[PDB]
Amino acid sequence: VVAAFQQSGNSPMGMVLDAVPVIPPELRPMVQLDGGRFATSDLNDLYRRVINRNNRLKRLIDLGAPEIIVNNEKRMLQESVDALFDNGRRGRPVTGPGNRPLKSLSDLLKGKQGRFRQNLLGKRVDYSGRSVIVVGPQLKLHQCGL
Amino acid sequence: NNSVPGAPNRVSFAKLREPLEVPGLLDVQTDSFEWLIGSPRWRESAAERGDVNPVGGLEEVLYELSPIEDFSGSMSLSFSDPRFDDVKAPVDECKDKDMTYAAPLFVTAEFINNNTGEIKSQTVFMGDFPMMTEKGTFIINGTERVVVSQLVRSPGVYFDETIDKSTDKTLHSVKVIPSRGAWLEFDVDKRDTVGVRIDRKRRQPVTVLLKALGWTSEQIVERFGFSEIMRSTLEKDNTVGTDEALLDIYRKLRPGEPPTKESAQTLLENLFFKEKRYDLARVGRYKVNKKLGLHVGEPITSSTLTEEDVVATIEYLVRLHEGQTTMTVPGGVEVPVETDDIDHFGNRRLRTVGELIQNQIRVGMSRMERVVRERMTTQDVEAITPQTLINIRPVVAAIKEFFGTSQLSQFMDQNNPLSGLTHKRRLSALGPGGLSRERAGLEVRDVHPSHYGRMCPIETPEGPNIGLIGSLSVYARVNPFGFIETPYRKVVDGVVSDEIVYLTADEEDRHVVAQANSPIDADGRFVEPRVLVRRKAGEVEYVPSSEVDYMDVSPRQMVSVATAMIPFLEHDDANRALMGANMQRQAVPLVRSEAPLVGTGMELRAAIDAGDVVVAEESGVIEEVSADYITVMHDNGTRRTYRMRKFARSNHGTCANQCPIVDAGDRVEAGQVIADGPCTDDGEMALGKNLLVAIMPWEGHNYEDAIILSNRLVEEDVLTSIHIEEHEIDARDTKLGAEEITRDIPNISDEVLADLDERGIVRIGAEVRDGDILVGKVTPKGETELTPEERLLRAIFGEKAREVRDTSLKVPHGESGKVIGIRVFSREDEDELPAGVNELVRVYVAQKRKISDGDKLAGRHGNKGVIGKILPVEDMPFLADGTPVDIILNTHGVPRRMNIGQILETHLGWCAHSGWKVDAAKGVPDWAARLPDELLEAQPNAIVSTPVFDGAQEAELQGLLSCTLPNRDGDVLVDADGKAMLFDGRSGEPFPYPVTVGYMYIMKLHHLVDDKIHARSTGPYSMITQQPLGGKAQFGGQRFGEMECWAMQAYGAAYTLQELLTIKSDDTVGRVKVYEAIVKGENIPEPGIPESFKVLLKELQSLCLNVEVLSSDGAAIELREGEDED
Amino acid sequence: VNFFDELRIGLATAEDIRQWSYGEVKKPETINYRTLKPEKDGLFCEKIFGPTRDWECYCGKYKRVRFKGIICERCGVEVTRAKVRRERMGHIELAAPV
Amino acid sequence: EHSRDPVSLDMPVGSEEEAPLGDFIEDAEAMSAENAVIAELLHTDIRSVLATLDEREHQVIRLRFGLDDGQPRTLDQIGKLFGLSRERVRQIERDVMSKLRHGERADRLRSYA
Amino acid sequence: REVQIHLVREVQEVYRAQGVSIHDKHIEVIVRQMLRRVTIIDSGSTEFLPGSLIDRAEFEAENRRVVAEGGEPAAGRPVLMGITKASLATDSWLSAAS
Ligand SMILES: [Zn+2]
Repeated sequence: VVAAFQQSGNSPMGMVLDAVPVIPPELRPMVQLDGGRFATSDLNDLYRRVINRNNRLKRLIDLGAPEIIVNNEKRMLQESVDALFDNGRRGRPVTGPGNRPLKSLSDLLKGKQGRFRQNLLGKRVDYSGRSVIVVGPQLKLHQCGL
Repeated sequence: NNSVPGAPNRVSFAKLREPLEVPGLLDVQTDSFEWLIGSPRWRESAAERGDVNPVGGLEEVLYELSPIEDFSGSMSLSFSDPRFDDVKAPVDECKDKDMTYAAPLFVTAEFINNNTGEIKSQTVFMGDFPMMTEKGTFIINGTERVVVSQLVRSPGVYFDETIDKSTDKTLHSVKVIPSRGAWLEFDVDKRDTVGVRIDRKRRQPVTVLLKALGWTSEQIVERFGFSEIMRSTLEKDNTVGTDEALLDIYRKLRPGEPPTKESAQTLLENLFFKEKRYDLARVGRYKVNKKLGLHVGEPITSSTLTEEDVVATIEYLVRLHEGQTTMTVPGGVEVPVETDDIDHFGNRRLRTVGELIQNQIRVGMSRMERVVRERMTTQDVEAITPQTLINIRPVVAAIKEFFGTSQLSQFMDQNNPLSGLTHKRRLSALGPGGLSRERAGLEVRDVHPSHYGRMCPIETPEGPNIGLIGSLSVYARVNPFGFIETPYRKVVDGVVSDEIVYLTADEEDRHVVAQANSPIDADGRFVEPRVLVRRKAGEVEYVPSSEVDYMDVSPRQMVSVATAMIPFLEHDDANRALMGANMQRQAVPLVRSEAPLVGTGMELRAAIDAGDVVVAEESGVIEEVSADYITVMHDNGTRRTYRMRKFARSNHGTCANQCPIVDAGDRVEAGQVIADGPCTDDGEMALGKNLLVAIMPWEGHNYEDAIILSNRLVEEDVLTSIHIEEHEIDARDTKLGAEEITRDIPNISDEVLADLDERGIVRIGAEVRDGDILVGKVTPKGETELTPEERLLRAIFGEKAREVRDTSLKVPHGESGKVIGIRVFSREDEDELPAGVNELVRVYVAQKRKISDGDKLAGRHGNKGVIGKILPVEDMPFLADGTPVDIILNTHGVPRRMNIGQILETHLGWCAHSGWKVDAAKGVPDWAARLPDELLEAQPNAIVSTPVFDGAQEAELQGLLSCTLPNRDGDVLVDADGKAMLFDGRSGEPFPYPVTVGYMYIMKLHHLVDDKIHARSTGPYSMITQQPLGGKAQFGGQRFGEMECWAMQAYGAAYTLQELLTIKSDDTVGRVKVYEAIVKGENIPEPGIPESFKVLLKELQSLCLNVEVLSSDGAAIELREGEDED
Repeated sequence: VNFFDELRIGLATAEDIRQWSYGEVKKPETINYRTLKPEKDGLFCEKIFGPTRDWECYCGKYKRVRFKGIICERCGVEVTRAKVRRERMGHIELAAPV
Repeated sequence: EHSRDPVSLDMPVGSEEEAPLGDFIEDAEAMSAENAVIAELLHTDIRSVLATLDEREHQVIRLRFGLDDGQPRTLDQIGKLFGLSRERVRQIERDVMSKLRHGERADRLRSYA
Repeated sequence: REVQIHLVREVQEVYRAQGVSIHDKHIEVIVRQMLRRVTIIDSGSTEFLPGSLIDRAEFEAENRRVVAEGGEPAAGRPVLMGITKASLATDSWLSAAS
């Protein structure tokens, strides 16, 4: 590991973050499906927890709360970032309304339903169609009846 | 002997008299529910079965729960005596109005007030309980739902054992499985550290737990002095002492807690003696008592495990490990010592509708009593009344969830009456509380010698759910505990007896079971000295006729309902019969139904019990009959009218009709069939037609399982079917305004709106096609941005703003046909619509589908096929009398598949159609000695029956084929071998050799071509992935998986693969450019970068992983790019 | 064109994350409950990620494509293609390293 | 309706090949190529047609409506700005609509309706 | 060579016994990719750590070149892998992700 970093293409400072990025809204859309019911991807929920807890800490550190308060808040912030990048990696995963674990940021790449596995499954092409087949003996070897 | 009066007398080849009539086929479903609600009929039936104090389902769930305390004993609540009320509305009303067939449930709760002493009791509404219609289907939310029985491991003790490989020493392990609680695996190891593993915790020697139970060292030694391994383990244990033992148990079970003696005792009692935390149902207690022979005489009580059972278990384990064959626990009778198998149907119980609902009610009551306990311990005590205590939200929520989401509450498939009947008889194995697909090892999907008479081995889904789904046999019955019984008739002394006794798997092993086909003298004496028998464990071997103890009832005992109506099933293979059974449930009802010429006796009973046909309740004379209703005048002077539905859409689309068969002024006896539902003729199931089959390869048009059909079937509506589609749209109030269905739509010609009525919904009888407007719906867009130029145009013409959009219901692509009927639910008239909607109209459009290329046909023997060609009538080969064969089947698929039964069916079909006259002047020919005396002469178009496993023999068919009556011209067409000389339809010269001909019963499966046709030049795309998809507006693309990608790579086709993935699937700018290039003459441009990759890159960067697409010179390429076309 | 000789994946230093971002997300709000429009400087802010509808500006002063590639003073939302909403990113600047 | 808690897109729907509900959502919008051409044609056509009309009337349309600065001026308000009366605006609009429906103006603007 | 004979003979025996037939080169194209790796004991003058599997292309030629300059040769002997390990060792991270 030390040699791996010794090549020094990237410093070890990357292991600790000072600013997390947010994916564009389209990849986590907020659509209003037919019926007046709003639908959102779990990424929005996880980001809200991170942003809200961070803002509270910014307010709380300015106020001047005792040491225990700030320490607890930073613990909440670290936990929220932990859940964002991987939910269920540690501890009991954050659950949804039906006790369903939220699909964290790394859950888009892992498992059967991930970007890499989905690429294996194949992409749904256009200009196509399917139908039943029936033997036709009046065709030549290089023909097919549509 | 026809039980139903108005039966069509079909002479049958049966040679063995059946002593027991088929039981009510759907009683598996109805009896369970009758037990649940404590109906009077169930209690009356339980009186005969031999139960002194039977208790209903609800009467048990809310009786055991009561009384509920308040942790102090100063307040207690008890409820009992549950009673129902008359259903709110009949089934038909709840089906038309999209209501839920239910009845309100009232229970009598009483509050005691231990401190003061005064009591208060009154009835408490508990909710509208979904009741079960007479046919065993729940009408939930307007859709007939059927809950399939479930197979689950029986709670009890299973003395499992395993053999070590490295040591070659036997390791036994008993595994107590309760209904709810902990596991007590007493496994023995090669180390001899026989130990407990409570909750799969770290193994601890059993001596520790036994001492923690308080057993003294002297008592243990004296009792177990006959077990060497027990003594060695006792002398090898390290921890000793009851207080030390329980503390160790407390630490092991809940480590990190204060190790106090009182705490350990609470855990011990809470784990073994608490009647709520640890519990096994009455069935579990019965199994444990029978296995260990403890309290055998005592009736089932005190469900919770008792310590005397645990010590008996440890004695059983050690005694088995010694090798003893029998053991006797003191205070109980002796029982055999042997290993046990789960798959054995003695250990797999059946939880019918009553059990499933009861558990859901139990969970609901468990939640309710939690709330009432909290309220009781917190609410005021002076003026507390049960109404304010009892809550009904959790119970109603629980029951609704079960019928709305549970995997065991499935949409009753109503393809035909047989499909409905078989669905009720299903025995699902997967689902909540049962083994999943992945966890289901291959060992459980196999057949077991205990399935004989309890669960059909032939019928089961061919897909992945193979072996996890079965079906009750014809005669199978479910005992109150849940074990599936099966009738047998005992033999007192080598002589068969009339009276029967129902035996379960456990009682079968001890006794000896004969076989039905074994010959028996008229007086019951066994003619043979030895008879084939089924011994304890799947072993069959001859035995002396005196040793036999039980005999089957009929040879058809092992086959399900679907499999029981495949003639000559005794000649097919298991694979084909399995496909034959699973395709009779896919047939589609035709316009006009014809009873099969050759079919088993199960045809009639299956139709009567399926509920499709209406059967007269009491004898009477029909005063007036009409196409809509028939009224029967009873003998008591009371009138009754049988309203029968016409052209009503089933669940799966096929239509349902009930055309009366009786005539005015005709006497009808009670129980007779009055009208024929779908797939029925004169009251006997008829899923298809009779077609004159010729078995020969014809010009390759029937190559490799394809089929060739005469044009007679298309033009004479032989195989024409009706299908009903339902389209529905609703008007909901939006933020901008209220949506309204109206005849006026923006900028549409009057011709497109010609067929719309005044209300704005197409008028009945209007022929629609793919795209026409069914419902004129306009939605408001008033509070929407308006372009400055656009509202200027509005003012210029004075044109109405007309912001309202037009989301008007339209026929999805591929649908057509008349509009049989429309229903409109309006909140203005208080029709109980869902919250947020005002107008809800559903339009039914009916299309009459004929048979064309691509449709699937199939016989009863699993001989599938697809209509390769439909030749004109003159092209079909015709018999010497000008009759053209109506279908042709390839002969290369008959012997290889090994379903010779269909050939036999064809032969007997022709003999039944032509009619025969056995030569009787010189006496009965030797081959006809066994034929019933009334089967020696049959008229043309006669109907015959060959019951499964007992029917026409090979000698009999050969005899009949040589005795068929001549044609009206005076010539016999088919020769003695069943072959006939056909004339070629095209060439016109006779085929060189004779060919087989006869009538085979051909159904019409529901895998029609019209459903399976898709095409997509361009259509709607997704939102997150930007890939093709469309809901019948454009059919949607076809997946191009990885395996197809490998094929393209193997060819070396690099350009074609790039197009299939980049230009026409994801590359958005590519898709637009290519469609503009194709429409014009320009060459298709070069593809771009797939949207899938860019999404992957922009989502890999979000995890704080710097990803760069380097180029030559090690310089990053800025993937972001923007160019404005035009 | 389509020359991507190799592909490198490396740890993203905090400086890199700021470079990618087109702005900072500072509020947890997602969308207004009446106008159904992304809220200012929120998790869907049009200023940071991009305009919602093609060649709109969040104010109306630049609803026409005649003004393109122009950032508006009233709102600061670049008037450009709507699909740019699928590629632009923002960052949450934490007050305590994680 | 406000009390409703929004559904999650990641929830599988009907166990349809473990496909999240978000997969089936139809974009069915953002046809930038179509929007640009229509916007260019219609806006340019109306501007040119208004230019062919009386220039003061072109200003009236801009102010009466707000083609440039929004704020559609009412009959009285625009009369105040131009010094005219509230009743003159109706006739002015009547003249504009009549002119717009004759000549090459109709040939250009017959579409877009 | 002998292990190559064994693997081809064993696989081909399985298929022929079952009825089907496929030409050998379709199997040799696999065992080639299965067998192109050399295990090492001691580095001595090679940067890569001992016990690390290195393919002939990288090992044999580079080690010979290092011998030319003066570095002591590393000891390597043929090793055989599986169709899984052979891919994992040399596949790129894109491919190995799935
Ligand atoms: Zn602006």
